[PDB]
Amino acid sequence: AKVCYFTGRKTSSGNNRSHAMNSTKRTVKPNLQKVRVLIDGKPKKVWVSTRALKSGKIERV
Amino acid sequence: MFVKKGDKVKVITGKDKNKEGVVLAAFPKQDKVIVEGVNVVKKHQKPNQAAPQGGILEVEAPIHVSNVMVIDPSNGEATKVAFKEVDGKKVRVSKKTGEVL
RNA sequence: GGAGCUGUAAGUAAGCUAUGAUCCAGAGAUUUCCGAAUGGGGGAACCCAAUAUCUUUUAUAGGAUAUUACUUUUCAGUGAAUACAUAGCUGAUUAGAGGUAGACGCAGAGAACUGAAACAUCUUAGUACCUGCAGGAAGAGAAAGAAAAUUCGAUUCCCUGAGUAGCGGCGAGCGAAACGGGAAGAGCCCAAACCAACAAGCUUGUUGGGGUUGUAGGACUCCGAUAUGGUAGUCUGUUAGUAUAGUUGAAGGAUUUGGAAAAUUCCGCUAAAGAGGGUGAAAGCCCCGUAGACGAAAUGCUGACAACACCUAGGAGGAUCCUGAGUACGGCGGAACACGAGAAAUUCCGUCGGAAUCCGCGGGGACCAUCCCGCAAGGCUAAAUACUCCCUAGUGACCGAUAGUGAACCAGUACCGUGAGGGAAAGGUGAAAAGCACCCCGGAAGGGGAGUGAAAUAGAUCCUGAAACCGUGUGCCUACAA
RNA sequence: GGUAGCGGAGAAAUUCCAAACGAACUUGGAGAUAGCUGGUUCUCUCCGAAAUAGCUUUAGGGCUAGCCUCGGAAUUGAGAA
RNA sequence: GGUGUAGUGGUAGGAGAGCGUUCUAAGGGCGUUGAAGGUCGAUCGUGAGGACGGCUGGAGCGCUUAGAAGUGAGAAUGCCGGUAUGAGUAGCGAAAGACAGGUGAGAAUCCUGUCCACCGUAUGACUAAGGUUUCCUGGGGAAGGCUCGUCCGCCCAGGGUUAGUCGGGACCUAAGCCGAGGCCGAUAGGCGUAGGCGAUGGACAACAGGUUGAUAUUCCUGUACCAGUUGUUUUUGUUUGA
RNA sequence: CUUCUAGUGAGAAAACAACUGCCCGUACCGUAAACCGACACAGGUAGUCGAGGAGAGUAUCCUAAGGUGAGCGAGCGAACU
RNA sequence: UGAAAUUUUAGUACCUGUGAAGAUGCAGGUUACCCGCGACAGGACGGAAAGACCCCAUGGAGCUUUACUGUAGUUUGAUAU
Ligand SMILES: [K+]
Ligand SMILES: [K+]
Ligand SMILES: [K+]
Ligand SMILES: [K+]
Ligand SMILES: [K+]
Ligand SMILES: [K+]
Ligand SMILES: [K+]
Ligand SMILES: [K+]
Ligand SMILES: [K+]
Ligand SMILES: [K+]
Ligand SMILES: [K+]
Ligand SMILES: [K+]
Ligand SMILES: [K+]
Ligand SMILES: [K+]
Ligand SMILES: [K+]
Ligand SMILES: [K+]
Ligand SMILES: [K+]
Ligand SMILES: [K+]
Ligand SMILES: [K+]
Ligand SMILES: [K+]
Ligand SMILES: [K+]
Ligand SMILES: [K+]
Ligand SMILES: [K+]
Ligand SMILES: [K+]
Ligand SMILES: [K+]
Ligand SMILES: [K+]
Ligand SMILES: [K+]
Ligand SMILES: [K+]
Ligand SMILES: [K+]
Ligand SMILES: [K+]
Ligand SMILES: [K+]
Ligand SMILES: [K+]
Ligand SMILES: [K+]
Ligand SMILES: [Mg+2]
Ligand SMILES: [Mg+2]
Ligand SMILES: [Mg+2]
Ligand SMILES: [Mg+2]
Ligand SMILES: [Mg+2]
Ligand SMILES: [Mg+2]
Ligand SMILES: [Mg+2]
Ligand SMILES: [Mg+2]
Ligand SMILES: [Mg+2]
Ligand SMILES: [Mg+2]
Ligand SMILES: [Mg+2]
Ligand SMILES: [Mg+2]
Ligand SMILES: [Mg+2]
Ligand SMILES: [Mg+2]
Ligand SMILES: [Mg+2]
Ligand SMILES: [Mg+2]
Ligand SMILES: [Mg+2]
Ligand SMILES: [Mg+2]
Ligand SMILES: [Mg+2]
Ligand SMILES: [Mg+2]
Ligand SMILES: [Mg+2]
Ligand SMILES: [Mg+2]
Ligand SMILES: [Mg+2]
Ligand SMILES: [Mg+2]
Ligand SMILES: [Mg+2]
Ligand SMILES: [Mg+2]
Ligand SMILES: [Mg+2]
Ligand SMILES: [Mg+2]
Ligand SMILES: [Mg+2]
Ligand SMILES: [Mg+2]
Ligand SMILES: [Mg+2]
Ligand SMILES: [Mg+2]
Ligand SMILES: [Mg+2]
Ligand SMILES: [Mg+2]
Ligand SMILES: [Mg+2]
Ligand SMILES: [Mg+2]
Ligand SMILES: [Mg+2]
Ligand SMILES: [Mg+2]
Ligand SMILES: [Mg+2]
Ligand SMILES: [Mg+2]
Ligand SMILES: [Mg+2]
Ligand SMILES: [Mg+2]
Ligand SMILES: [Mg+2]
Ligand SMILES: [Mg+2]
Ligand SMILES: [Mg+2]
Ligand SMILES: [Mg+2]
Repeated sequence: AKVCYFTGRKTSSGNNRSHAMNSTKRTVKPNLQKVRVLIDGKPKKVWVSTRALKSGKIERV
Repeated sequence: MFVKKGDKVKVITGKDKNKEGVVLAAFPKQDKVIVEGVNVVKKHQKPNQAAPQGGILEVEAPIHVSNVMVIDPSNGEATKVAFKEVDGKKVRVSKKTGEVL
């Protein structure tokens, strides 16, 4: 699915709150990016969140 | 059943009370028994049973097992039956005399 | 277990059974086809294959057996663009799929009617529904806690706090927690520092040791002990008990009514058994039972015992090192906390920014100082708790055939609908079929006799047999009345 | 054979979507809500109204008061004619 | 308890006291010498209601005190069942039948015969779907048939569908559908490549006659064709190789 | 299906004789009393054949092959429809 | 052979009047022997359908828009990649 390959961040549901506090359901998605990374020594394109990449600990082959 | 085919029994209840006879047949599932010359019924038969008259046949009908008592063969009296193992064999015993069967 | 048995289910027919049948319990064998269905296909219960062995035929055709899905794990070989490689492909190996119990648990997603006497915040409600994952329970759980009586010492659940404190178009409503009393109780592992080995490329990964914490702990350095205890382990036995068949189990005869005695009457007897059911009416003593005693080849379950297994060290020093980072936390936007952004802590999600590290860090409801309490960003953990599709044994001032399950009866049937789906009606002869032989009218049906039966106006539409409704007979009245 | 209800399809009529379509059918939320209509089963004894005021998104609803009933307390007896 | 005085219509509604139903407890009873229930009666009480007889019935049931309620029906266009009224009424669903003979308990209605009449681009003959035994033979007349019925597409008992060539499969594909990997996506899943499935189309070897009560390009007779196996014979090729 | 080579190849071809050839459907109704309409229902139901005279004709009338006489009737011969 | 709608029980007249104001059923009077059959449709405010017109309910639904509050989309900026 569309899930961060390393941290598991995934789409969830939230609320839209108007000034009158009317509530309607919305979807809140993580900032995923397709990235070519070395998994088990073989490069692959997987979904990765910008937060995971932030530390720089994620390979960027 | 505490009574068995071929036993001599005494009828203790029913129209034939105090009669005695041999057990012609036993029906454990129904808990009933047939005693010769006991509880005779007249049955209006068609001639369809190899009887070229139909006629009104006489036959003993079963009676409930609890309405009979086994005849103590040695004494000839009706008795209740206990169970004692004799010579490694489980057998019936007359509570009135201790006789077997 | 010990005499009948071949279900319902009669009837024939043919048989089995003391060489122990039928029947009951344990274990095992077989178990067509469809179905996750998996060799391929398919409109389920059907069709068509490949490989290898076997089989029929002189031979083809035919038949049987085994293997042949997909993905995941590990391994091996092959092997592109491309040189090495990798990918792909082949094989072997590994464990998943699906169904449930219309229950219980956790999670993702998540209404509306309704209430507010309208309605949008709010309420219904994180409910119904859907989906995922489960386990016999789940979830939680070993304090960056509760507190400030001075103290308590994991979690869960019950009572109480209390309809309180609070939240709330401050409306309608929503609504705690701690303390206190109980049920039950249990605590443990890593990461890191550091050490030894291994391998490559003085560090850097693998392995083993090491170590696990807040009255700070640990490494490290000195000392001294190589014990002491424990466990939530094991298809390890041995043993006991228990579940799944069973055996035994006391004591009544007469008299009256009756078709039939258990009822009546007269004398008895038994009781560790006077629970209950059946038997021709109401039985302590007729039967099945009950009290009580006894019983297991086989297979589970539990408990013990042992074995194996796994954990289990004290003291003194701090010079130095370690103690969980894109984490905690902050801005923005949501959400959970009884708490609807509010003065708003605490918890969580998305996004962006982004620490300290023992002189350290978090919390005590904005925030700061002091004080107190604790040590996050890693994991596991029984019991008390929730539920019952099922199995066993019982209970009921629960129903008694329009009731009680929709279904007491061949019911989720008949029937209805394209389908999802909706969904009935229908129990009672008699003690025993003894279910009316024979005769008579009639083509039969159906009757009248004759019989069975205590009773046939109990005759199978069969207990009782109300009312509506229909008809026969007639005591009185009725054809000048509104 | 395909398109399915927050929809489809429509040479367009709110027209068709399994004999009723301004939003199919079935099951569930669900015993929706109904200030509205209907119904609510034995007897006797004692007493016995109201159809008014005020306010109301209130007017055939409701709340307090007025009028009825049952029990109680007390009084310098306060009521009626 | 007696006397006296006063009072006693009543909807909404308040209060009080009772009747009856089922069940529980206790006590005390009744029942095949007939319980409950049903039915009839000219019976008792102030009311709900309570007795007692006769008959029916055939096995359970009162009474007293207390207790608990699925505790009382006449109305809800209430639900279910039964039966009425309308009423011996509407209707008996497009059209021609007549008679003789037969069968039989029974005939307008069944069979046979004769004449008559109707359809005849059909009301005839084949087939696909659909139905699923309704087909044939022998019985039956309960129910079904809008009458009747001796008869039936009904009931009962037996029996009937024969393929190398026909249609389908072991052949092909269209639309559409499924879909290894793959893409996408809160979950579920959506989409789709390879590859498959899928006729209404393409491809494909047999016809004539006869036979049964019921099958026929299926059985039989005659005469064929298509794919293949074995074998005999005949030719020709064996690795410059058909 | 026909060709082409690539590959494959020690057997091929012809005639003749004998022999082999699996599964599923096959009954019956089918402009209907057997299918869709709750009915033995004046409705609906794809395709093929579908004759003669007159006729352009499958129109029309009467007929052939063939099928059928319609599952309540007997009287009477009023109103009214 | 054999239904159905309807139906509180009916021994079911006329006039004038009365009455919830339009009577087969009430009052006064009048007329009328009992039971049917074939016809007609004035009445039973006849049957069928809890009026669709009208009004009401702090009912419902579909629709409109510069009604209120939201929102899918579309677009613009900041920020991450
Ligand atoms: K399958
Ligand atoms: K359950
Ligand atoms: K709402
Ligand atoms: K309201
Ligand atoms: K757990
Ligand atoms: K409370
Ligand atoms: K309010
Ligand atoms: K250790
Ligand atoms: K007995
Ligand atoms: K007994
Ligand atoms: K055992
Ligand atoms: K907050
Ligand atoms: K705190
Ligand atoms: K603390
Ligand atoms: K009887
Ligand atoms: K009479
Ligand atoms: K149209
Ligand atoms: K009586
Ligand atoms: K009623
Ligand atoms: K009727
Ligand atoms: K009638
Ligand atoms: K016949
Ligand atoms: K074929
Ligand atoms: K075809
Ligand atoms: K055939
Ligand atoms: K011509
Ligand atoms: K013609
Ligand atoms: K006829
Ligand atoms: K006439
Ligand atoms: K006329
Ligand atoms: K009126
Ligand atoms: K009229
Ligand atoms: K509407
Ligand atoms: Mg044995
Ligand atoms: Mg398969
Ligand atoms: Mg509201
Ligand atoms: Mg399990
Ligand atoms: Mg005994
Ligand atoms: Mg006695
Ligand atoms: Mg909240
Ligand atoms: Mg944040
Ligand atoms: Mg904080
Ligand atoms: Mg401390
Ligand atoms: Mg637990
Ligand atoms: Mg029932
Ligand atoms: Mg009954
Ligand atoms: Mg029912
Ligand atoms: Mg009688
Ligand atoms: Mg009867
Ligand atoms: Mg006169
Ligand atoms: Mg007179
Ligand atoms: Mg319009
Ligand atoms: Mg329609
Ligand atoms: Mg609700
Ligand atoms: Mg009064
Ligand atoms: Mg008075
Ligand atoms: Mg009773
Ligand atoms: Mg009741
Ligand atoms: Mg009634
Ligand atoms: Mg009439
Ligand atoms: Mg007709
Ligand atoms: Mg014509
Ligand atoms: Mg026939
Ligand atoms: Mg026949
Ligand atoms: Mg008939
Ligand atoms: Mg073919
Ligand atoms: Mg697909
Ligand atoms: Mg896939
Ligand atoms: Mg062909
Ligand atoms: Mg035929
Ligand atoms: Mg045929
Ligand atoms: Mg027809
Ligand atoms: Mg003609
Ligand atoms: Mg008037
Ligand atoms: Mg008048
Ligand atoms: Mg009168
Ligand atoms: Mg009237
Ligand atoms: Mg009317
Ligand atoms: Mg109305």
